[PDB]
Amino acid sequence: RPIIAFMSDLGTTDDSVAQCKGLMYSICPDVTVVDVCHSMTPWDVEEGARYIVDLPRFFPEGTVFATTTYPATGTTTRSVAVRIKQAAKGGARGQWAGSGAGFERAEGSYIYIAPNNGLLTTVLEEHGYLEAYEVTSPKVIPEQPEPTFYGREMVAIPSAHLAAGFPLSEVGRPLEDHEIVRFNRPAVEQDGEALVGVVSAIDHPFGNVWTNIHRTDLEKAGIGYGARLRLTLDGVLPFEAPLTPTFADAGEIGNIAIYLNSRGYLSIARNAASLAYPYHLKEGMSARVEA
Amino acid sequence: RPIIAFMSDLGTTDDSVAQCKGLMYSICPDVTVVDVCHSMTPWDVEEGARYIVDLPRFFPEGTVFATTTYPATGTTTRSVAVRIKQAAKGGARGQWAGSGAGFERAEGSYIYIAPNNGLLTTVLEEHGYLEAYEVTSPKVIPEQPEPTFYGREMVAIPSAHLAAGFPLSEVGRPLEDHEIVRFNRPAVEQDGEALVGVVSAIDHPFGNVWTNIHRTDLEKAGIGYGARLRLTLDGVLPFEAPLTPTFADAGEIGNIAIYLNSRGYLSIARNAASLAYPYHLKEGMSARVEA
Amino acid sequence: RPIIAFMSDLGTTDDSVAQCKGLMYSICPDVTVVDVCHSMTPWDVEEGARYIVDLPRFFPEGTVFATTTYPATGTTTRSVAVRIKQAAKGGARGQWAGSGAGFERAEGSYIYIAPNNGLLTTVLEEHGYLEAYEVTSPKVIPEQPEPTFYGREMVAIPSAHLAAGFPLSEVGRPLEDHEIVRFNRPAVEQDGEALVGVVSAIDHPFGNVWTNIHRTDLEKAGIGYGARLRLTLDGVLPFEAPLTPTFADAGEIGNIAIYLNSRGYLSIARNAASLAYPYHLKEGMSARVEA
Amino acid sequence: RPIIAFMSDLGTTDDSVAQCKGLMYSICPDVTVVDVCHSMTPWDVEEGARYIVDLPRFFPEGTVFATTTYPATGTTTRSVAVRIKQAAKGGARGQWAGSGAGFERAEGSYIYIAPNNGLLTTVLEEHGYLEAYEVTSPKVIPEQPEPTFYGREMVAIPSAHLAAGFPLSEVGRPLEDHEIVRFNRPAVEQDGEALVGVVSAIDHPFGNVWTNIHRTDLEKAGIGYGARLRLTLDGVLPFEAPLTPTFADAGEIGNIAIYLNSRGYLSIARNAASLAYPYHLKEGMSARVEA
Amino acid sequence: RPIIAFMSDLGTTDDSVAQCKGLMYSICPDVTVVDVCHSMTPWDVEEGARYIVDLPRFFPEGTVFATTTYPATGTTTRSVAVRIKQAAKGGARGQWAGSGAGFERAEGSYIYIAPNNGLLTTVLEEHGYLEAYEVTSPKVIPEQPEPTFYGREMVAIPSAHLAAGFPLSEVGRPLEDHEIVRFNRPAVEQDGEALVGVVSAIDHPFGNVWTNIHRTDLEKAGIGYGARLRLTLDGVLPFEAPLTPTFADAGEIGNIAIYLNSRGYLSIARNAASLAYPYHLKEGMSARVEA
Amino acid sequence: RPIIAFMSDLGTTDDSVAQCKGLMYSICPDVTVVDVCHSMTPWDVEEGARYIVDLPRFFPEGTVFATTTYPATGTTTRSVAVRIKQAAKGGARGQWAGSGAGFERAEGSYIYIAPNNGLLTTVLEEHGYLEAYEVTSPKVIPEQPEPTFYGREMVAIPSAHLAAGFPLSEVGRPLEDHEIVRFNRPAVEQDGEALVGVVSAIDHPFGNVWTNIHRTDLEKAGIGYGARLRLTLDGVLPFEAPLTPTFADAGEIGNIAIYLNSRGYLSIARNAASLAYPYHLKEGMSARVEA
Ligand SMILES: Nc1ncnc2c1ncn2[C@@H]1O[C@H](CSCC[C@H](N)C(=O)O)[C@@H](O)[C@H]1O
Ligand SMILES: Nc1ncnc2c1ncn2[C@@H]1O[C@H](CSCC[C@H](N)C(=O)O)[C@@H](O)[C@H]1O
Ligand SMILES: Nc1ncnc2c1ncn2[C@@H]1O[C@H](CSCC[C@H](N)C(=O)O)[C@@H](O)[C@H]1O
Ligand SMILES: Nc1ncnc2c1ncn2[C@@H]1O[C@H](CSCC[C@H](N)C(=O)O)[C@@H](O)[C@H]1O
Ligand SMILES: Nc1ncnc2c1ncn2[C@@H]1O[C@H](CSCC[C@H](N)C(=O)O)[C@@H](O)[C@H]1O
Ligand SMILES: Nc1ncnc2c1ncn2[C@@H]1O[C@H](CSCC[C@H](N)C(=O)O)[C@@H](O)[C@H]1O
Ligand SMILES: [Cl-]
Ligand SMILES: [Cl-]
Ligand SMILES: [Cl-]
Ligand SMILES: [Cl-]
Ligand SMILES: [Cl-]
Ligand SMILES: [Cl-]
Repeated sequence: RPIIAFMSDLGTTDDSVAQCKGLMYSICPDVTVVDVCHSMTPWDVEEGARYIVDLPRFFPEGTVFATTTYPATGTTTRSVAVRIKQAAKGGARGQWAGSGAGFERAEGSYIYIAPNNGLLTTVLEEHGYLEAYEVTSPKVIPEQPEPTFYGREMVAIPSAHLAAGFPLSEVGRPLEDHEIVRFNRPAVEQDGEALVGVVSAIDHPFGNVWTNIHRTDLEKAGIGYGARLRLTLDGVLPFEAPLTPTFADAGEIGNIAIYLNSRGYLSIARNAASLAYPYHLKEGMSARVEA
Repeated sequence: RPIIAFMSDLGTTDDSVAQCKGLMYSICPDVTVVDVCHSMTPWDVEEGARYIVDLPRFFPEGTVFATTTYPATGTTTRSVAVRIKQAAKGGARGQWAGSGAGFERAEGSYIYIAPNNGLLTTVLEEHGYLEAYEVTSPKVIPEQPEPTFYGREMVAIPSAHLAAGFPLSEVGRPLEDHEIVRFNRPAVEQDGEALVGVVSAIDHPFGNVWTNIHRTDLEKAGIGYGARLRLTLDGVLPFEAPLTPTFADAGEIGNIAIYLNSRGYLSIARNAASLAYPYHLKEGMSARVEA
Repeated sequence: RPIIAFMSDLGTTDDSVAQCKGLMYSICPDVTVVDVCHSMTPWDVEEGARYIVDLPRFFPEGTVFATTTYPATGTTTRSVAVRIKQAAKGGARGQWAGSGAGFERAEGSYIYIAPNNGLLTTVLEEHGYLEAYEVTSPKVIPEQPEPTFYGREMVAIPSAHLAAGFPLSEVGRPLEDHEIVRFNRPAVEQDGEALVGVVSAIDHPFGNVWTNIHRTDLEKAGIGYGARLRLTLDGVLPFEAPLTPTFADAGEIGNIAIYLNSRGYLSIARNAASLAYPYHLKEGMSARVEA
Repeated sequence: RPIIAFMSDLGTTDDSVAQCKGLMYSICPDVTVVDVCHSMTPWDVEEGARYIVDLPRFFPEGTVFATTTYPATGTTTRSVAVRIKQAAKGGARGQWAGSGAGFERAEGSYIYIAPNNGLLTTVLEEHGYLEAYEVTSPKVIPEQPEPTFYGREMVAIPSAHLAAGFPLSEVGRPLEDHEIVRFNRPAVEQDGEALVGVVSAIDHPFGNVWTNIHRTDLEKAGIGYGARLRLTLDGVLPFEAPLTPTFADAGEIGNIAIYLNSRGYLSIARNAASLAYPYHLKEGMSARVEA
Repeated sequence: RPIIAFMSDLGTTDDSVAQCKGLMYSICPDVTVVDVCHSMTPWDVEEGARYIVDLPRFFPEGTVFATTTYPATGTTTRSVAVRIKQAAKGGARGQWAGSGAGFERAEGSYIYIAPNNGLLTTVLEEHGYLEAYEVTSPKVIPEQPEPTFYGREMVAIPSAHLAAGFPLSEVGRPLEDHEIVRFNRPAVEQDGEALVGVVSAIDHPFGNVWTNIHRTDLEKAGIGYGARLRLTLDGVLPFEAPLTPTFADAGEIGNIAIYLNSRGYLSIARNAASLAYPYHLKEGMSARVEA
Repeated sequence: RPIIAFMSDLGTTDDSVAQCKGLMYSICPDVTVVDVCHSMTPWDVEEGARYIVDLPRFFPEGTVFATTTYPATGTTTRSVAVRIKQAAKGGARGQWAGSGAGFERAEGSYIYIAPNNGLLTTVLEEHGYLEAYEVTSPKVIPEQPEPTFYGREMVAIPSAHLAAGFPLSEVGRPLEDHEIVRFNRPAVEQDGEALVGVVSAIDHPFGNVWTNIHRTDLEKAGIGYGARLRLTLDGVLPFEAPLTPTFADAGEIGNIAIYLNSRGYLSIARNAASLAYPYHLKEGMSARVEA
């Protein structure tokens, strides 16, 4: 019945993740552990945030997201555990996921547990929350935690207790909003009639280029499907294509497609060929779009 | 009880596969999702085929194979769902898998669902099929599918409905045989008394070299275990060894072994050393064998 | 209820692991298969040992560890199956895992099954064993095993029978202690007042450097937290820092931390930066430590 | 007084070039040997052509160009020695080289000696010739030439005899025009109003991109300095800039400059930054230019 | 008789340097052109400066140094031509070069010609100068210079006229000191009793590490040969060795040597092994030394 | 008239070689300095030897070879200066170099000067010598030599004095034969009727493979041009071809050629393609040949 969806910076080249899973099954025998991914750049909370923010609408209600990169491991820091508000629609269009008209998710139906280091910034921003607690109770964490392995001690373990029905409000004291650490998200800037952002990610394993320019930013400027766009990357690359729903709309294999990715963001690719890999395009390069 | 075995080109560097799994558990609460792999070269249907064709005899009857690389995502194309006929023996010798005499599998016991883009070419060729349907019903796919994520929309989602016991014949109309896209498989050619093929794969993580020269191709030349072979790769690097059951039969560590791999194909390796990696041997290089 | 924790050298780039899993579910329908890792350097039994030795205390009692690199596959060799004695405490300090005071594990609670090639060397050394058997019974292995895939035939399959409650003592004859293959572990030497060992692993994905110098080796040399250490790597590159519990104790980002890792061994890192990657530090480099 | 300007595919990692030089000084004691370069891709006659075609106007009259890549070494092939007609103006503008108004060179003032394999194709095309001879006389080549080192035997040695005043007409028989091997040069095509060519070279060590679109091809298309151009590379990567004389005209460091190189061809660069290296741009990529 | 020593950023993979040499021989037939090197990082004036500052004492009086990296090519900028004052002693000890007691060089005996872009900063600092002129006369430069090739037009050509005895004072107007562009050289800082500098260069092809901490800096602190030093690179590498004259003084092959290089600067190496290459040490890393 | 041929481990990435040249022109104004190469692996005397042993027959009588890799720089070691006996024929066939019947060189006509560290081992072995002296006289070396630059101090400088006619016997005391350091050359072994040696070099820039199996080794096995050979590299990659004079005799581009290189040694290549580079073949790999 209960699900823990687990996202960490632990990698998959040793037994580290398996140690966390052993403890999850120990504490909540009937649990199903779903790997989110374990491949994020260590300590890059903005990147980790990207792998967890879009999750809730896909999962059954009552799912617990155990999400961690813990560079402050072994310090007096304690994890935060939050019940989110809106499961939140998503995608290029903003919809429920699933067959038919999709699976509508109730509010207050998902818990995230993470270091209190900004990792949940965009989860809180995009979903809101109903309650948040500091994770301190020796009922849900070790009395003597391993200094270097707080993702296990302070996330995996308590997540399993939560999955098992340990009451959220009993993990430790309520946290005020200002006590929840946030990172600052770079805003999309208007520059004349151009929108100015960045490449937010290279979409592996395809080598598509994702930007932080959202559907809603495009709406502000009236850019809908069909608009001929100039999208300039790294300052010197004035790509030109219409905004289309998908890759194949570019026609011939190799042709430039400018589209909305499954996360709702303006993106650029080649049709059934890699854009980013041959030219070594990178996250953090500038991205400007104009009609 | 139900199992979905999931093979995609999504990778494991973000939450993409986790989103599919979330929907799979949502639709079919009792399901077990088994990762086949998510590492294939995007949009290489021939390679994808290799990862799925050998699967049925290993899995419990009733298993659904959700298999996808979807470069035509967001177009009017629709997936194909097929009930295969013969589970099919396999391996170096052609046998059932498992302990004792192996686990014999009843016919008609497995469903594959895939883009209709040739991905199932070798599944159909080696297993046959009993029935095939176009996947169109809004009961099993989204009414408004995400343009760029058809592996989720048109494979993961309906696969979970099938695992959940949604009648196969209700997914959409029956497809005639000519409506199922196939790729052309390069044939092994006889060239005097040499068999001429190709390196089909580098067997990672070992760096063994796999060819498309099947056991049946060797029997047809009368080549059995013990035959001294000259196996020439890339037209220029030749090798000489007896055909042996396994690596250790080569003797000293590092010695050349020519063998039949666990999928029934002529292969070449060094004994407990890598052959491919030091010499940068690659898929697609010619492979010629002669007694 | 039953759990198989699976560690192999099979990788995750083809369907090899999924084939084993299919058979595991076939044999033991209610089993949960947990991936330990599949990324070990092929045939490196010392490295594989490291990924399995610390597992038992994390898992529910009754867990079966299926652990394999099988370079002698297809030969007359047979696997060994052992019931270990002590679950064994671990970590920087030596404790039970889990919330509160941790979860104590009963003796005799875990089975390992592996090639008899030394892979279990440190498992047996650190946990002891109560019983050990050669795996030969056609009830738990194939009568005609695939020559190249003994990890599946002789580890995965029988592990699933064991998980299903097949009596351990029925897998084949008892093995005497001398019949269980061991590798020799390089000892830490005292050299004057310095301890001399090796880099045992680069801790991915962080680039931390792990040595084979154990807490107890430090204890014997009169070294505890707070001791200023000089640690020399590769007989060239020197570092100096106090022994501290964790990374952040080093102060500024990028500063050297010398610490005890979660496995109980002397290690060195940069605080929230990679030590090993910029300097290309490697497994097998010498490591010398002095107060 | 006498000069040999030496261009080979011999490299500079062994004594090969020094062996040729030793013989040059032996034969013509007062000679000055000038290295052109020795780094060309072996056997690439088109690339070797580029390193020699622009030389004559820079050198004193009477200079001998010894130019060689000799993949047909050790065969019945013999070198060609030609006296060119026009020294030929060059550069972005088409002028004589040197201080003041430049140094005009008399017609018939330079000899090239090379394998008869097409290496001199553009030399003959851009300079014309007055006379051409097969190099066969044992007075200027070895009676027993080294099979693998014809660049030394059939170019370096005879070039030194020529520099020493050995009569050109005495090296062997006159060659007719059809007996002089030519490669085919890919033409620049007009495609609507766009010029379509290729990247002819990456200009090391800067990473500037050179095309085969000549000043005169631009002239015919109505394009002069100041014209805003769109230049597309590899059919994917677009750049836009005015045609300017030099790099600094682009303004800020890193800005795109589109210009005429010192050989007279349309080129593109970043101002005091590398264009080609970060994007891995390559020789042979398509290059399309439009006003 | 006359010598031009030529240092540029032109590389040795095309005919660019040979074009400059052709013109040098054209203008000054009896000249000897000596390659300094052509491998510097383009536009890195600090690096170019390093390859030219130590030259004068090695060369016959009357030598002309033609030294160029010209990113401002094709602009209104003009080269500077300077007669230096002190030829200047050098080396670990500060001496004349040559056999016996060395070759004492007269003052005012060397000319450098370069872009006026800071390239001569350390030449002027270490040698002083007696006169400096802007290079503008059409007698020594082209009336219509190639826009992209000012190293040839504005350095190679005029250098050859100077070698031929064209009067220095006739190249153009005298320049005031403030009109000669300088870069700022990073000072060695005292930090307690440590000297703090940088790695100024990796010494290829050996991989020795050179710092900007000079013999004279070492004298200020009393550090002479025999002093046990701690030299910390990149902030975290506290190397320890005595200051010794040479590599072999470190004893065993591979041992750390801290020494004075042939340019007079504090350096660190391994004895007959590479220090920098295995650990990827780099120019610009911090370098701290203390007794 | 005088020539110095200069082979060092100094590289061409800084002004090091230029400093030596400056001193050479200072000491011997009329000299011509010919670069042999400066690219050898530092401190690899065996490799250095390869670049110098074949030189004499190519150069005018009276030529001085200044040859250095000086890992013992700054120690009490002193260079050796030798007058060699036989200039020595060479090549695939063993002949004089040059046009016509070649240039016969008188005995005693060449001097080498080198560190006394084995660098001249093969020079002495293949040419013999008439006289050898330790280089100690302050007339030909510095009274206070630079500790780290002995190739300049103890080779370049005295070589220029010798070129200038300083009497060889006046450089210091005569050395007895046992005082001249030699390295041990690995012998070609006979192994049944196979000849067993080593890959001595990858022939750059082509990627041909050179062995230490000499023509004389082949004659001793009766192997002449036309013999079908099996040549096995690295113990595992074998090749089959007739021994032919040159590359083109292999026929089609890419075909394997086995030949005698221009230095008289058994070699293997592809015809106008690289053999070594795609397969990463390396110096030091075993090389076995059999008829
Ligand atoms: N160098 C470093 N500096 C700061 N935090 C680090 C670190 N290396 C790892 N961490 C943190 O420590 C945790 C993993 S250490 C635990 C896993 C490890 N493979 C083991 O077996 O012990 C993660 O939360 C990670 O972000
Ligand atoms: N450039 C491209 N051209 C054609 N198909 C592409 C493509 N890039 C991805 N795809 C297809 O689109 C699907 C993945 S898009 C979904 C995964 C992505 N990481 C995300 O989060 O949105 C796969 O079926 C893939 O084969
Ligand atoms: N070159 C080699 N020498 C010795 N053993 C090898 C080997 N390559 C693989 N093996 C062993 O054979 C087993 C894996 S072969 C089975 C997996 C393979 N990808 C397949 O589908 O056939 C492993 O136990 C491995 O260690
Ligand atoms: N693999 C190959 N196929 C065809 N020609 C080749 C070749 N390798 C080298 N050559 C040709 O042979 C000549 C050089 S071989 C002479 C130089 C060599 N380093 C030596 O010392 O022997 C060149 O003209 C080159 O183009
Ligand atoms: N991208 C760039 N931006 C600014 N200056 C550049 C540049 N590329 C080269 N240069 C400058 O231009 C000069 C070389 S261009 C001349 C050589 C070139 N290989 C040719 O044949 O035309 C040098 O002075 C160099 O520093
Ligand atoms: N780490 C090291 N150990 C032993 N010898 C070394 C060495 N590094 C350089 N050498 C030797 O020292 C000489 C070069 S030092 C002189 C060149 C240097 N680029 C400079 O400008 O000072 C060569 O003889 C070389 O072989
Ligand atoms: Cl963690
Ligand atoms: Cl998909
Ligand atoms: Cl296996
Ligand atoms: Cl040649
Ligand atoms: Cl220039
Ligand atoms: Cl030297």
